[PDB]
Formats: sequence, C-alpha cells, structure tokens
Amino acid sequence: MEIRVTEIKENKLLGRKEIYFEIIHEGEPTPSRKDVKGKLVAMLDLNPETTVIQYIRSYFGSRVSKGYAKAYESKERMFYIEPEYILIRDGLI
Repeated sequence: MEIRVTEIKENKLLGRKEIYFEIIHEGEPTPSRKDVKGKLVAMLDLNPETTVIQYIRSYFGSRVSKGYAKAYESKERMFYIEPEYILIRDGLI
C-alpha cells in the first residue's frame, strides 16, 4: 500500500493532531487497520502508543480508502477523550 497525507489539523483544545490521508491498495487486498496504522506511524514517525485510527472508509465510486488518525500529546489525554471501542479495535487497550 501507499499512503498520501492530505491534511494535518492541530487541535490545541483536545491536545491532538488530526491527520487525514488516502490509502492506495491496488493489486493487493484492502490493508488491515494495523497495517495502515503501522504505515502511517512510520511515515510521520508517530508514537503508536498515543495514535488512534478513527476510521478507514471505502466508497462506492472509489478504489482509494480515506483515513482519519489522531496523534495525542499523551496517553492520559487520549484515554480521557477517546471512546473505549476506538482504543480496543486500534489495539491501544
């Protein structure tokens, strides 16, 4: 797969960077959340312990998946804001 970061928003209130990206996965199966996270962590040199994938979405008209990740300033902050299901399926809990 190849990832293209399209926008990074700062959220000083919630202590996080909001990262919007595209996942190109032609001539391969749709990547797992874990693989996509691993790829994004590597590219932006993120702390995987304070990074969550909110979504990896696919669309009817499109071969390219759209992703939303958050990189938290701290794991305590992440835990305060993020719902439990997000932390579970992204391996944080």
